[PDB]
Parts: sequence; structure tokens; C-alpha cells
Amino acid sequence: GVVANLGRANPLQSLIDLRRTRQQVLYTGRVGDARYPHPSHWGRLCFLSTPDGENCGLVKNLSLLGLVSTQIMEPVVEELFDSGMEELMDDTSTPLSGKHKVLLNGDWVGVCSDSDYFVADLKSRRRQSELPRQMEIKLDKDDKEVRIFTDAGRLLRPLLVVENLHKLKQSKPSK
Amino acid sequence: LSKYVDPSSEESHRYYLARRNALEMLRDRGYEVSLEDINLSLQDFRTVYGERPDVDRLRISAHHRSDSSNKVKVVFFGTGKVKVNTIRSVAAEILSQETITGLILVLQNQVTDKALKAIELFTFKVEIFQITDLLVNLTKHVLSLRHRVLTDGEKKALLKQFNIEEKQLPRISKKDAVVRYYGLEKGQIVKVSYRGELTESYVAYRCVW
Amino acid sequence: GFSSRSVITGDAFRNVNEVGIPMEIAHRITFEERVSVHNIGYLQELVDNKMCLSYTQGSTTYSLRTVLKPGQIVHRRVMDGDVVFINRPPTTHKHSLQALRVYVHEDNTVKINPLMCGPLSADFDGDCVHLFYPQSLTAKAEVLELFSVDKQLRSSHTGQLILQLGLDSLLSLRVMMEQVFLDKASAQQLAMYGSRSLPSPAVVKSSKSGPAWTFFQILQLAFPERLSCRGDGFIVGGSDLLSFDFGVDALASIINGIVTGIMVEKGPKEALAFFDSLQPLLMEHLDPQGFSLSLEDLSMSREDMGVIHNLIVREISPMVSRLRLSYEDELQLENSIQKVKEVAANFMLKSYSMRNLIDIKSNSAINKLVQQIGFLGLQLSDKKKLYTKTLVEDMAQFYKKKYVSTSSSGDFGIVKGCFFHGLDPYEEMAHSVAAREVIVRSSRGLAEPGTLFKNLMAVLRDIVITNDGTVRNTCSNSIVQFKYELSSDNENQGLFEAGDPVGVLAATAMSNPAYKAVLDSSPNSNSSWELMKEVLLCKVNFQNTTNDRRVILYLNECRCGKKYCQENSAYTVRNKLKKVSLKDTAVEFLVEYRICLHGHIHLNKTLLEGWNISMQDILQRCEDAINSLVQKKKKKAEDFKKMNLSVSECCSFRGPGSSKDSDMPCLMFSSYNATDPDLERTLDVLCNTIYPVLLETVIKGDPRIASANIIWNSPETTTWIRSLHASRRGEWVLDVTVEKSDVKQSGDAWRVVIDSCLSVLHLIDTKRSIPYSIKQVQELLGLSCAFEQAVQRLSASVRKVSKGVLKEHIILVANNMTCSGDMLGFNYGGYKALTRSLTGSQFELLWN
Amino acid sequence: YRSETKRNRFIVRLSENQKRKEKVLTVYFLSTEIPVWVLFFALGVASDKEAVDLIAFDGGDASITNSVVASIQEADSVCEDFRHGRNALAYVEQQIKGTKFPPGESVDECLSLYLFPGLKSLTQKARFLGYMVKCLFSAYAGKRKCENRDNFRNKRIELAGELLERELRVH
Amino acid sequence: VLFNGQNAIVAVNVHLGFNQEDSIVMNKASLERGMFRSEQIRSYKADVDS
RNA sequence: AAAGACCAGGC
DNA sequence: GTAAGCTAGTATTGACGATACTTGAG
DNA sequence: CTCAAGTATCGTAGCCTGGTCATTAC
Ligand SMILES: [Mg+2]
Ligand SMILES: [Zn+2]
Repeated sequence: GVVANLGRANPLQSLIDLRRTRQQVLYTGRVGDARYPHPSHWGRLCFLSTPDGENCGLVKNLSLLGLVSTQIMEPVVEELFDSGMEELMDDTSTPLSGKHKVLLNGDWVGVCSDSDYFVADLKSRRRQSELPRQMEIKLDKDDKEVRIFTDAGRLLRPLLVVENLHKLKQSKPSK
Repeated sequence: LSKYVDPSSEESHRYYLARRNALEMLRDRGYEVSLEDINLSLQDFRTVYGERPDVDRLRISAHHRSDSSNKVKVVFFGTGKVKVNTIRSVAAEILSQETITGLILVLQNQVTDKALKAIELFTFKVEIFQITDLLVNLTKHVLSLRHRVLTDGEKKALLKQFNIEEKQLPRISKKDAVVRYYGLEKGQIVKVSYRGELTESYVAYRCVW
Repeated sequence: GFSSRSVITGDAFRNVNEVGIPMEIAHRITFEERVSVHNIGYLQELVDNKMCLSYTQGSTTYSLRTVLKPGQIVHRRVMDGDVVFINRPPTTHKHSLQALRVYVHEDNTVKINPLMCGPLSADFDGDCVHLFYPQSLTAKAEVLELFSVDKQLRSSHTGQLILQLGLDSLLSLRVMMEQVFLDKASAQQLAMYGSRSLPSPAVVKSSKSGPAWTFFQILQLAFPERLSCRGDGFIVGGSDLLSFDFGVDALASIINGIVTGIMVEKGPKEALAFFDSLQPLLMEHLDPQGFSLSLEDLSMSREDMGVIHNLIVREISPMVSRLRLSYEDELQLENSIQKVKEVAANFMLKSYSMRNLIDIKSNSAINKLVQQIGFLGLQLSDKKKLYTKTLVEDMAQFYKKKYVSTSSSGDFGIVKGCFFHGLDPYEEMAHSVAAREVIVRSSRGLAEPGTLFKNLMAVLRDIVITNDGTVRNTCSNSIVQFKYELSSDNENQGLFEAGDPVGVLAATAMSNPAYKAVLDSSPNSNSSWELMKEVLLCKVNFQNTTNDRRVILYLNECRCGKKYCQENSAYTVRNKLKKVSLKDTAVEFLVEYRICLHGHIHLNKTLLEGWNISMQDILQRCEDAINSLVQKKKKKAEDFKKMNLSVSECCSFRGPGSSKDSDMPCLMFSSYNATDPDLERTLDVLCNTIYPVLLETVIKGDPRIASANIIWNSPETTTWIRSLHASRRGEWVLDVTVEKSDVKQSGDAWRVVIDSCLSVLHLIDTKRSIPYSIKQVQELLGLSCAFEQAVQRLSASVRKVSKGVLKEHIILVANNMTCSGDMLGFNYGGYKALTRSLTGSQFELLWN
Repeated sequence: YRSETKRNRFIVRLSENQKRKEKVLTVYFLSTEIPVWVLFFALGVASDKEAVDLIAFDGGDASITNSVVASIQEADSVCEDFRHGRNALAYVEQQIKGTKFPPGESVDECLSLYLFPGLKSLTQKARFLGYMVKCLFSAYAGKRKCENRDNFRNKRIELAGELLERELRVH
Repeated sequence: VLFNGQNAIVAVNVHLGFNQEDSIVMNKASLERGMFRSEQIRSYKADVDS
């Protein structure tokens, strides 16, 4: 189910044939909740439009402001120390209670003591264009963990940042 | 009673219900058995036979109502797993007794595939039951219907009308509830008239096959 | 001979048995005729006018695209008055083969009368039909004689008519009923369409206006001459409509009574002539008035919407956070939301247009309007849906996340808005899950009717009413039934005759409500198809499933005639039955050193008291079971040689964590045969053999009953599994379920419920309690009782989906199931069983 | 744990490889079932107390303590004193090398190649194994949820570059 | 080019029973003035060796 | 020729 | 000759009925 | 020395009509 034909009946059929997504399954007809909307589709896949034949729910359509991320080619691990991240030492004798673990694409690269300053400083340095724009930072309070993602294939969307939103008044409303 | 539980033995009560079930099935089959040997309480049963009753002091049952030579017995059993040598020895003493035309073997926990062929050779017609099938009377249930067996002449007169040869009829199997409750052989034909608001005034005829 | 596919459109002004055929189709299809006497000149006219396409004299097919002698074959083109037969492609259309008379037009479609939509189950939204053209003359006779519309007028699935007044005709009759009188000009304009003459006016002169007819005199303009019949709400005498009582709740039934009066005494085609005169009259009546609907029809007021929202936030939302946490048996939700929906429908039928455009008594069509005007209702639940419970938990957490403005202000599965005012994005996602589940259930789930129809036709194909009248199989020549109907004999003819294929009619009358139920996929139409599959798909081999172990227990009536004493007997037997084990009371397992190692099973003090258990009870109920298990199956169980038990209300050993400090109840145990030189193997035996078998010991109740819950029943089904007891309706029942480890062969669950109910059996209604599954009733009560119960269950399930199916097909199905001797199913396990156990050639013509 | 190379798959399982055994921990690395305590002492840990420090049980939870002492006294029931110098490492030599299609490497280069690529020292690989076992024990006690593959935070989307790379490697 | 159709003036009314079962009725004069008038081009292809 | 593969319309 | 480099070597979305095997014990 | 059974697999699981393409050379 990988390569399809491009339709040219009107320009809208060509537009929506280029914005599809598929979950391929083994025997079509016995799947789990694959055919249903999940609440993690919000803002990134349409929960109203889908086929009704055998591919009901298995083929999705991108939302309007939806973006697929791409791989970041610059190294990012050495600029994490500037926000309050420390090394992972080699003694296997020292305990690390209270510290949160940081994980870059699943690889454990360090710890951080204060996690509600590390994340808020990484996010502030991303909003001033010295960290890459497609970098995902997730703080996890229950698992005591900070996950960072820079790989390809993640679904993104734009949002307004409220605390920087007062910087329009002083600007000029040119488009 | 609204919240009463009987603080007595259950096994005497089980043998009580099973023995009155055996008596009921003989009386509704047609043989003459004593009234109020059915209709007696649980309490006077416990007075006459106890709370943990012995099985060989059973009710050796009676003979036919209109006929004389057709007589029958019952045989109760012990709790544990059974071997057919017991059944052959008790059958030797049964045929030594006076005369019968059969008996009802009420078993307890198991019958053996070696047993049914080793009771098949005996000189009368006996039945095998189960002690836990004989608690509720199935012909006292509300959904039960009459199964009046018709005579051999009425079987001939029904086969007269439709020009049929008894294996083109609808059947009822012999390992059925009412078929063993009345002890019917293969080839008899029974009728049943249905009451019920979609099948009222509807009768059926089945051949035991 | 030939076939043709085309798009259908409608036409109300031609006759019911007429079909309009496009000219491009008609001029390329031929009919063959054998030229002989009485048609030399009539066919010569046709060949002179170049209307015969082809010819064959002898065998050599010479074309004409020649004079006529008697004895060759002319192939002429389709013209007005011929007979074709129509069929929508029979995906579900099992009985839709109709014979129609041809007229020709210039357009591209096939035109049919709008009364023929329901006999074909078609509509005009893109449907195509196939027309077939009969060439042989005996085929023309068979088509004209078996499948004409006047021949097929009374249905063979139900007892009703295949022709019913529908959408615009019924609306025209309703608006003709709400105003009663008509002036002279419109009455004479309508009288132009009647087949009879217009009567004198009912009102000759008022001082206000001129003369005026009533609408009964207009409706009588379609009758035949000298008609005099009678039904429920009408009296017709002397071809005059004398009486017709008020209603809109009765009107369609009164029209059906008038048509069945005409077709019981009037002619060879008079009911069709009645329809052919009535329908264009009603169209021409409605046309100078119009009928529409505005936004005012769809806008409930602010007051009534406030009452709807107040009834929701008062009643529905605090209950739905209680009884949904319980299991499936609490459908009180549906009754309460149906009460609020009744309130909404009573509000919305104040608008005059909306009450004329629906069927008020219908409920599937009245829920759809409540969803538009008022609330949508329940959209998410985790009972018998095709999605899992993790989706429902994710949606509840997402409901907490998105309504950060005062979360838990209602429930997450209830939508409060309407379609007319618009949904939230959250309500749209919740509604979209429910819509997706209905769509998937309607598309993927059309394989069980597809299997059922195949296995139904495979067994019911060759069952015919014979020439002597007995319903018989023909491949084995065995009697399935002695009579098909109850009043059919050789003096009185009936709806069915000799040679009728009653097995195929039963199979199609069974397959129609299944396909209708799955194509709807409502909760009611899902439950009905479940109840139908539980009868039609029984299995002759024992599968010991969940329903096979279920038993319904009834109770007696009126301890000493005191109030509130039947529920006491119910819990008396429940407290005797219900299983609770030692691990349901254990909290910790503490091994002690003081021979040397001594185990301490610790307990909970409170749940002993809340269930009335003492500790000597637990010692007895452990000791008897452990001595039985060291007696039964004697190998690898010699760990209980001289193992010891002991009991105490208080031990207070209190290992390192979660102390109760006093009267933590304890079952100490030990061992004495394990004279070991090491403690490490003693810890293995006391923590890996004894402690497993001492946890699953049951202390109160019977060890074989898995569950025994109490249901109030009283489902206004009036004893759903009882037939003749009383006019009582409110009995409480126990639904006992046995553990899987005890039922080995079929019929065991009744045997172990009655034997475990034995010390309390003086309270249970012995003559009424039954199992739940139909094969278990067959094992308990016999084959005739199973036959009657299968009829009684199949009738209820089929009457919930499609109303009025005749009893003859159901009784034939239940007779064919139980004809082998034991009740079989319509699957492979039943089919191979009987297969292993086991018109044409009806008459002959000749000369005289 | 998955990665690019098919020789990088690493599984920790909590099950009964057998009465009524306590559930123990097993490692499926390089198609070879190894006890996890042997792999702990092979990677360079010195004591059982610092190994259960590497797991960091968060206290209590007697099922976790029962499983770790069962895995210890099952590790001791397979190798005779694996804690002594290079006994466990020799054990994983003879356990890796006897498989179908053994890798062309000694075990030290096998660990530096196919065990957790992206980490530097064997100390860090022992710490990562302790974190993995902590995640399993936290899911066991009901404090963590299992992953469902319908939540799109567990999914990546492959377009023309990802598909064309895979197609071009074959040809 | 996201929208492909016309703006038609719609009435909601019965028309002699000709718009039942989801049928519609159209205007002759609106169609003759060019509403919903369509052009269609089909291509027929063939090949030979050279 | 025959099958695969796709799409659409129904059921 | 293709067997589908060797390719893994279990190490990732299906899930039930339906038929066929290696136990203990009368 | 055989039933049952606890796995061990097999194999079908929506179905039918339309229109279309593109079909390993060795
Ligand atoms: Mg349609
Ligand atoms: Zn204690």
C-alpha cells in the first residue's frame, strides 16, 4: 500500500492524494483501535474524514497546519550542558537519587538536579534561535525524566506563545 | 423461613428426593405403588431412616397395575467409583431373588463403558440413572407437556392415512428426557399437543428412533 | 434472452405495473415470434414499417437490417404492451422478481411507479436495475402467471400488502384531513382524475359561502362500482365512503383495511385500479398548496432548552457516574435518557410541519430528530462496543485535559449539545468515535448474515408442500410437517398451495431481519441479532462456553404474608451460594523461627465480621479440603504428612512493616515430616507448595459456584423465560454461573446448582427455574420443550426488528431443526451431523 | 530495546523458566538466554548491594525483593562462583559462542559493538541495564502503563527519503 | 479551485411527486442559459514499433 | 489466455 | 533455477474454530 | 493402555459486481 496513482479530476483530488498517511495491517478486518480516532490526533490528523471501505480509519489525512519533522544534522548534546546538565560519571558506586535522567533520542546522556529550570531554559533558548526549531522537550514528573527528540518523522504544528504575545503592540502590523 | 437454613444432613435429603423421584416415575409410568410411600415428609423420612442412611435397605418396589407378572426393583449405590464386578454379583443375587421384569439402577458418580455391555447380556430390561439427575421432577415443571403414547393399532391407523413406512416420520431420540422418564422402546410413536400463543392447536407425532 | 442495466427514476402518473424503457435500449432488443395464422397481416404491417429487426426461415439466419409465409421466426423490436421482468441485483433482494408492462420513451433512465420502491427496496439516488426479456412462450406464461403485481399483491413473508401509501401520498392525505372541506373548482379539478363520478355536495348551501364537498367524497372517487365492505375504522356502503373515524395514528391502517376489503371482494385487478386512480389525485391535490419547513421548525425555545439542560444536569449526569462503573446489567441509563427524550419530543411536536413529515409512533425515526433539536445523549461506553476500554480511559483523561475551564462539569460520554446549534471540538471527537463504530459494524459485520443465508439455504432448499398436503423433504421423502397452516384442507384454499417452496420462503423471511438489523446497527438492533444468533447457531457438540454454565433461579412467594421477606430469602440463598476464599482475606505471609519454621497467614478483621466468619470455621474449611486433597489424587502431594495447623484471634508477630498491633487474625501452620538439615529447602516447601494451596481454599459458600448475583428482572417482558404462571411481573431472580472446572459434559450446571442449593431448597421455586441456553433446556426438559422455547425466542427477536413475520416460517424452521432427533444448528457442526444421520415432477399434461 | 542493527536487540523478561517458581529476570541478547545477575557482574559491578542500588527499587514491594533474591540464587545455580574474576565473562563467552551463527568477535569487542551503541563505558551500560530493570519492575507494580501502539507519541512517519533509502540498499 | 460546482437557488417543496426517494427537479431555462454545462475530452492511444 | 494489484458503486 | 546473498538464527498488529498429539490410570 | 487435555499447528476469516493497470528476464 505504498505507491498510489495521482488523480486529476479536479485540483482538490490531487491536493488530498498528496497528504495521506497509512497504518498497514496483516489481515484487514481484525485490528484493535486502529480504525478509530485517538485523542493524540488533535491538531495533526483529521478525525472527520476517512474512507469507508476496507481502509476505514487505517488511512488518515494530514491537518491543515500539520508538519512532518526532519533530521537535525548538527550535534546538540554539547549545548545541553549550558542549561544546567552534568556528566554521567564512571564509578558504578555513587547513587543518583533526586536527579532526573536526560535522554537524547533514547540514549541516556546525563542527569539534572532542577528539572523545572532545565526545561524552561531550553525552551527559552529555542525561542531565540540558538537551539533548533524541531527539537522536542518533554518533562515527565512521574517517571522523573526529561526526554529530548531530534529525529525525523514526528508530527508538528504551530501554536501561539502567550508570554511572548505582548510583543505585537510595539511592532508594526505589516503582513 | 424468610431467612431460615436447615441445619441438617444434606445426603439423607438427597436420597429422600431421589427415592420419591423414583417412586413418582414408577407411579406416572403406570405400575401400582403404595400411596404416601410417595407423599411423606422430610422429617418422618429422617425419623425412619436417619441422617446418614444405608443404601441396601432401600424400597424394593412393586409390580404392574393391570398385569401381574411385570414386576420391578430399584438398586441404590455407594459413593465411590464403581467396578462392574459389583454389578454382576448383585445381578446374580437379583436373578436369584424370586423373579422380576427389570430394575432401576440409580448410580452415584460414574458409569463405565465396560458396564453397559456387561449388563446388556442379562435376562431382563434394566435402566441406569444418575443420583443428581433425580432431584427435580421434570414432569412437574411448568414447561412440560403430555406425551401420550398411542397403541399399536393406532400406529397402524396413522400409517394407513399417509402411506408411510415409519422412517420418514420426524424422530425423537432414545437418549432423551421424557423417553427415559417413561421408558420407551424404539419404534413406538408418541404425540404432543402444544399450548402456547404461537403454537396453540398444533399437534406433532414422533417415532422413537 | 436479453438483459439490460439502467439507472432508475420515478413517475407517479403512469400505472403501477408499467415500466418506461429508453429508446436506445428498446430499439436494439428483440422479441421472437413464430409467424402463423391470426397474425399474417399484423406482422406484415410491422415488416413493411421496418420494425422487425431480423428473420430466420428454417435455420439460415438472413438479416433485414421478404414476404411472410406461415412457419418462420420474426425478430421484432420492443414496443408498447410487452412483458419484461425486473430485478435489482439481489444482494439482499431475495424476493424482488417482478413482471411489468412496457412503454417506451426518449430519455436515458428506467421509470417506475413510486409505489414499487418498497417491493424492490430501491430509491432514486443512483440505483440501477436489471431488466430481463423472456423469449420463449412458456417462459412468457410462467412470468405472466407467477410474478405479476396483482398475483403477488398479498405478501408471502407477512400477511400484509406489498403496496403501501408512502411519503407524498400519506402527507397529501394528512393535509386533506386537517381541513375537511373543498370548494367547487378544486373539487371538480380533482374529480377529473377519479374513475367514478363526482357526487352531489355534502353541503349544498350555507349563507356564508357556496357549496362544499368533504374529502371523503373525494377519496371515494377511486372505488369500484357496488362496493360494500367493512373494517375497523370504516364503513363503505354502495360504493360510498359512509364512515371514516378521526385519527392520524390510525390513517394508514384504515387505508390498508379499505384496500383489503376491495381485494377480498371486488375483482381481478380492482385494488391496483384503486391505487392507479388514488395516487395522481393526491399529487394534484397537494400541488397548489406546497409543503416546506423553515428554521422556526428546528429552533426549540429558550425555556424548553433550559428545561432539557436542567433535567440533564439534575438527573442524568450524577447517575451516569454511578451505574456505568457497575457492569452491563444496568441499562437504567437508557430508560432515563429515553424519558428525557420523551420530554424533548413532546416539546418539538408543537411545530405543524414536523409532525407531518415523520411517523410519530416510530422510535428509531424520533430519536434522530431529538438529536437535531435537543441533546445527542450517550456517545461513549465500554459495553459490547468494537473499541476497547483503553480508548475510553484515554478519552476521559483527555476530557480532564481540555475542559480546563471547570472540568467534571458533566460526564465525558454525554454530549449535551445539538446538531442545530453545533458541537464542541471535544463533542465532535466523541461523536465521531460513535459514528465510526457504527460505520465499521455496518460494513465489516455483513458476513454473519452472509454465512447464515448460505447455511440456511443449504438445508432448507428442498422442502415442498406435496400433492397430498404434507410438508415434506424431497431428497429423502420424509415428513417434516403434517400440515403447513392450521386451516388448510381440500375444501378451503389458502395463502399457500401444493408445490409451494416453503423452505426458501422461510430462509428468506429469516435472512431479511438479520440484514436489516446489521445495516441499522443500533443497540436494539444489535441485541436482537445477538438473540437471533443464540437460537439459529446452536452447536451439537458441547463447547462449555459462558452461557452454557448460566442458570436462572426463581423463588417462592409471601413468607407469612409479611412485607419485605422475599429479598431475605434471595440473599439467604445468595449467602449460601457465593464464593469468597482465604486469599480474599489474606494480606501478608510471615515466616517465623522459634519444629523451627512456622508460617503466619495474616488476615483482615473487618471483612470477617462483615461476612460473619469466625476462625474455627476457617480451620474446619481448610482441614477438610486439605485432607481431601491429600486423599484425592495421591501423588506429589505427600507434603501434608504431619503438617500442623493452628488458629488464634491475635498473634501480633508483626514483621517489619504495616502493623495492626493487636488482633491481626492469624492462621499458623507448620511441618513435621520435613526433618531437614537445612532451612533453605524448608522455606521452599512452606512458601512454594503449602502457601499456594492454602490461599485458594474457600471458606464461605460452595466451592463450585463461580458467581451468584441477584437481578430484579421485571423487564416489562413479563417473565421473559416463562410462559404460564400468573399475571405477576416483579419477581427477583438469581443468575448463578458455575466455574469452568466443574462442567465436563452437557447438562452439568443444573446438576451442580440443584445439588449445591440442597440445604436451602425448600425456598426455591423448583418447578420454574431453568437454564439459560437452549441446548441445556433440551438436556433438562427434552426436545419438545426446546422446540417450543426456540419458537418463543425466535419470535421475540424477529419481532423486535421487523414487525409481523408469519408464524408458519418460524414453526417450519424449528421443525426442520429438531427433525433429526436432537436440535441442530445452521452451521457445519449441525449440517455434517444430519448429513451423516440421513411444480417439477408434481403433475403431467397430456391430450384427451 | 531496539536499534538499527538486528544484532542490537536487547530483551529483559520477567517469567518462570520451569513447584511454583518465583518469577525471575532473563536477558535475550544475541539469541542467548543469560541471567541478568551474570551480566551485571560481567559488565563490572562488584557487589549485590550496588547492583540493587543500580536498580533503585524505591523500597518496599516484597515481590520485587522476592524476584531479585530468586534471580541471585538462580544465578548461583548456573555458574559456580561467577563473582570471582572473569568467571561470568568466561560464562558469557561460552554462552554466546555456542549459538547458531556466532559473531566474529571476542566478547569484549562484542560488548563494545553490539551492546547499547552510543554509550561509552561498561559502567554506563550497567547503569542503563539497572534503569531498564527499574522500568520493568515499575510497570509490574502498576505504577507505569504499558505502551499502546495507537497513541501517536509512539509512532514515526516515513516519507520519500526513508523509503527510497531502504529500496536503494537492496539493489 | 478548492470548490467545484455552481450556486443554485434551491427551494424545499414537493413537485407533483417527482422528487421522492432523493430525486431532484431542475429548471429547463436555467440549464439552457448554461448552468451545469460541461465539456468532456477523452483520449484514445495506440503504439507501434519503429 | 489466466492470476495478481488498484479504484468505484452497492449489500 | 532461479528459492528468491545466508538469513535468520523467536527476538514487532489478528484472532478463533478445527484437527492432531503425549501425558495418568482405572 | 485410552480419553482428555494442553498445547501444536491449520486456515479462514466479507462478498459481489464493475472499470483500470501491468505482468523476470534469466
Ligand atoms: Mg440507493
Ligand atoms: Zn501471625
